Formats: sequence, C-alpha cells, structure tokens
Amino acid sequence: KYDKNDVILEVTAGRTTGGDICQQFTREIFDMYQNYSCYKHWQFELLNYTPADYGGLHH
RNA sequence: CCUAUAUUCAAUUACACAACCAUGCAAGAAGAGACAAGUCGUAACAAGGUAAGCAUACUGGAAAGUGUGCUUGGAUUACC
Ligand SMILES: [K+]
Ligand SMILES: [K+]
Ligand SMILES: [Mg+2]
Ligand SMILES: [Mg+2]
Ligand SMILES: [Mg+2]
Ligand SMILES: [Mg+2]
Ligand SMILES: [Mg+2]
Ligand SMILES: [Mg+2]
Ligand SMILES: [Mg+2]
Ligand SMILES: [Mg+2]
Ligand SMILES: [Mg+2]
Ligand SMILES: [Mg+2]
Ligand SMILES: [Mg+2]
Repeated sequence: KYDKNDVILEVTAGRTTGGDICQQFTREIFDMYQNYSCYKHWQFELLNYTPADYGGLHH
C-alpha cells in the first residue's frame, strides 16, 4: 500500500547527552539523505531548517 | 378444703427509624516527585560582579525586585 505518496522526513536532536555531540551528528545524517535522494533521482523539498548555536541542527 | 389439690395472666405505650461514618466510583481542579541535556533568562557560591539572609508588605514571564527593623551563617587586609 501507499508507495505513491509524498513522504515528509523529520530529523531532531536527541536528548541523552550534553554538548553538541548529538546536535552536530544530526547535520551529518540529514545531508546523507539529501545526497541519497539525488542518487535515487528523487525530489528534495526543504520545509523547515533550524540551525543550532554550536554549528548543528536542532530540528 | 373426711387423705389432698385445681386454675389464670399480656405485651403495649410516647417518639425516633440514614442523620451519620466507612469503603468503592466520578464530571473535574490543584500540588509533589522523576529522568533529560529542549525553549527563555542568570537568581546563588569569589565584595557572583546590586554582601547574603529572616519576619512582613507590595510588585513581575520566571528566577526574583524593592521598603521597614533585625542577624553575620560577609569584608573593611588591623603602629591605616
Ligand atoms: K542579590
Ligand atoms: K557573600
Ligand atoms: Mg547542561
Ligand atoms: Mg565588587
Ligand atoms: Mg549572579
Ligand atoms: Mg548585574
Ligand atoms: Mg547578588
Ligand atoms: Mg539585600
Ligand atoms: Mg522576605
Ligand atoms: Mg520595583
Ligand atoms: Mg531588603
Ligand atoms: Mg525605585
Ligand atoms: Mg587580616
């Protein structure tokens, strides 16, 4: 079923450790899927992008 | 009633009678604790950058802010 509906991918910053170790890691995997979409010839549409203070992605 | 002995007895009345408390459930309200790292600010510990704090009053998103009196669980480094 489905497989022909646009899918929204949401990434956040896990709350398990202090610092930016989790926030910085969020940026890397977010760009992983963005480059992956080009490999699969998909279409990427940015909806929300909130950078963190210490060079990261809050959500 | 010349030895002797037989028989009966009841429940009513005036008024109170779920107030009351226990247990269980509930439309819903409020508090406390928890890890965790999110948003907002930096109150406290150094004269914490306005010395802190108690009683009480008033005020503000939030720590708290300010007045009056009191405490040193602050200092004035000591022929200055
Ligand atoms: K103060
Ligand atoms: K002090
Ligand atoms: Mg922290
Ligand atoms: Mg000073
Ligand atoms: Mg301070
Ligand atoms: Mg200040
Ligand atoms: Mg102060
Ligand atoms: Mg004071
Ligand atoms: Mg007071
Ligand atoms: Mg004032
Ligand atoms: Mg005062
Ligand atoms: Mg004034
Ligand atoms: Mg001395």
